[PDB]
Amino acid sequence: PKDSIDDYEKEYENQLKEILETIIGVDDVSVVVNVDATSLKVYEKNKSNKNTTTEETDKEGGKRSVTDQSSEEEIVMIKNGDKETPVVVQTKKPDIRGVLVVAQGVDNVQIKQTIIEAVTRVLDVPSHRVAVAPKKIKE
Amino acid sequence: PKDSIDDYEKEYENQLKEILETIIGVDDVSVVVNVDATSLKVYEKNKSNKNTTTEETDKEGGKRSVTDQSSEEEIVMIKNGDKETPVVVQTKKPDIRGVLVVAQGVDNVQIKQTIIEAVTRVLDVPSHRVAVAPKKIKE
Amino acid sequence: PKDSIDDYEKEYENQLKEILETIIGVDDVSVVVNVDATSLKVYEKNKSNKNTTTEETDKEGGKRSVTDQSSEEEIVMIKNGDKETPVVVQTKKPDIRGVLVVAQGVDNVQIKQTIIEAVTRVLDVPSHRVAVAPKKIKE
Amino acid sequence: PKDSIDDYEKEYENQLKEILETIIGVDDVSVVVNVDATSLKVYEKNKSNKNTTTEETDKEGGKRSVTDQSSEEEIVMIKNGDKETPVVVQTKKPDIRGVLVVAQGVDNVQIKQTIIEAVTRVLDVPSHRVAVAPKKIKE
Amino acid sequence: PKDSIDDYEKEYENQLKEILETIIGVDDVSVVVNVDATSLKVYEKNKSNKNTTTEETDKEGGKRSVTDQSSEEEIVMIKNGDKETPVVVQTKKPDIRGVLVVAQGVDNVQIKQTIIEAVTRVLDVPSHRVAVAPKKIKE
Amino acid sequence: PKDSIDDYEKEYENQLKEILETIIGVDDVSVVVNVDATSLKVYEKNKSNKNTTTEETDKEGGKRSVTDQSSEEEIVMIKNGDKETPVVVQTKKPDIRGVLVVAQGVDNVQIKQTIIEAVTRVLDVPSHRVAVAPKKIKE
Repeated sequence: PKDSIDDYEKEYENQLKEILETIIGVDDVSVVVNVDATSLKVYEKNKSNKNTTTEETDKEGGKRSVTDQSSEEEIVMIKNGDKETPVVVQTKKPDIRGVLVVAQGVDNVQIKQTIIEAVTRVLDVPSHRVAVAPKKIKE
Repeated sequence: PKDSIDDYEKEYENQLKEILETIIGVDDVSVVVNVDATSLKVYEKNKSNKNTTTEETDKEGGKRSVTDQSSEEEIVMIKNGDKETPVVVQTKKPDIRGVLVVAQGVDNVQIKQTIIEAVTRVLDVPSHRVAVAPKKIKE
Repeated sequence: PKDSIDDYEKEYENQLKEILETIIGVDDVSVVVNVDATSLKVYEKNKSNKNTTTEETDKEGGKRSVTDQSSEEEIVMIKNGDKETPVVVQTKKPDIRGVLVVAQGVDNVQIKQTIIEAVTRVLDVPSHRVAVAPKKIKE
Repeated sequence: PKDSIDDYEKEYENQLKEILETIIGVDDVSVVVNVDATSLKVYEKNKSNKNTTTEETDKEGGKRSVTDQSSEEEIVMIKNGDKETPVVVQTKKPDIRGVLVVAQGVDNVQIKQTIIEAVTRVLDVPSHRVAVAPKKIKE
Repeated sequence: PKDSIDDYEKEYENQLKEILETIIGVDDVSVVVNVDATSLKVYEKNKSNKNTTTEETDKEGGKRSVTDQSSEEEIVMIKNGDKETPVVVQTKKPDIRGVLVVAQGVDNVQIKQTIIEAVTRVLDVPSHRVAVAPKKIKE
Repeated sequence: PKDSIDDYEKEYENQLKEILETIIGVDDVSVVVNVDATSLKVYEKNKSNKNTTTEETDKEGGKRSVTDQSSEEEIVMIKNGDKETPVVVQTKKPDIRGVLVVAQGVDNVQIKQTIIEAVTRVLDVPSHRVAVAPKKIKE
């Protein structure tokens, strides 16, 4: 349930902290993060796929587009005695939403842009979902 | 579950560290990395494939494209007594997302570009998913 | 699982090391490598293949291409009593991703190009997946 | 598994060594090699093959190509009691990827070309998969 | 498995040696050879073959080629009680890849060409798969 | 297996030796030979054969060739109780590949051509698969 979430966030929350003190800096920070899910399963599937498309033009005009796409999927199930169980392929980690506090920041554009490009590119988080705030406590 | 992840990251985190101190340098570093998954299974499959395509032109015009693609896949299953189990072909390692800290860096373009081309080409990580930061602690 | 991986990498990591000290040189090195998989199975299959293609032109024009390709594959299964098991043909080694450190290097183009052509041609690794770095520790 | 590989490589690695000291020379060498597989099985198969092709031209023009190729294959299976087992025809050795070090070498074109044509023609290894390096240790 | 290979090579390696010292000479030699397989089985088969082809020309033109080729093959199986076993017709020896060292050689064209035509015609080995090297040890 | 081969070769190797000393001569020799197989079985078969061909020409032109060839073969099997076994018609000896050494030879064209025509016509060996070398040991 949730519990395997709470671990993840802090595991993030601490890294950026200990790391981001290590830029110019940027002498201290405090952060928060929001995970959108728990860990994602994946299960194997049999599959069928059909793509039938055509296009036509001619002397007068034949302009036509017919694009057919049909896909069936079916899960796979192990069997032991009476038991029947799905297959486990792999497991993924969830996406992210997060922001920050820092003893110095967006007031200095070059410590502003440094961070955004550092945070987004770590977590695969677009800009509009990440944000930052000037100061922290002491100045 | 996650656990087989945490090992991977550190196994990465330490290598680049111990190695990247060994360039010009670039006298020290600290890093973080994000794995997108756990280890990936692969399972064997029976298969069927049909590609029927044609093209036409003529005196006036015959311009037509008909591209048919049909693919079925089915997994294979071992049998022992009542038991039924899938086949294991091979196993893959996950993709990556990562950044860095270093006692010297992007302020010097030639220690900037050196690294990117070194990191990406190791891990199969495009540039936009990797990023770096100037200084570390002491200067 | 992973374990049969870790052996492979080091088995590589040590060879290039002990060997590459033996060029001009190039008096010392340190390396890292990334394997993309574990050992690959292959399993035997019954097969069916149909290639029906035609082409036409004529006085006015007959220009037509009809290319039909249909392929079915089915795995083979041994039988003992109730048991049913696949056939093992052969086994392959995985592909590679790797880089390097050396006491001398890309600053001297002729020790630069020497290596690339030496590394790629050993491992079947295209250039863009392999990279190198100047110095090592002591100069 | 791998083990039957490791033997092969060394069995190669030692031969070229002991032999290549015996040219002009070329007074010493050190080498490495990469096998792409383990030993390859072959299994017998029943077969069916159909090749139906035609071609036409005429006074105006009949230009047409219809090339039909249909092939079915099926494996053969021995039977003993309940047991069912495949047939073993023969066994093949794997392909190769390799390079070299030598106390003298590509700097002298005539000890350069001598080797390539000697190595490739032994192992059935095209040039682009084989490469060499000047010196070894002592000069 | 491999073992029946290793015998073959040496059985070759020694003959050419002891023999090739016996030309002009050419006072000494050392060699290596690569076998591509183990011994090849052959198994009997029932068979069916159909070749239907036609051709046409006429006053204007009848130019047409219709070439039909259909072949089925099926293996034969002995029967004893429950047992079922294939037939053994004959057995073949494998092809070859090899080269050489000699106390004198390709520098003298007439001891060059003598050998090639001697080696290839023994083993059924085309030239491009066989190669030679000047000197041996002592000169 | 192989063993019935090794006997054959020597049985050849000795004859030509003891015999070829007995020409002009040509005072001594040493030889080698390669057999391509072991002894060949033959098994009886029921059979069916159909050859339907026609041809046409006429006033304008009827030029047509229709050549139909259909052949089925089936093996014969003895029966005793449950047992079933094939028929043995006869047995053949394998083809050959061989060369030679002699105390005198191709330098004298008339002891050159004498031999070729003598060797080939014994063994049914075309020229390109047989070859010879001048001298032997002592001159």
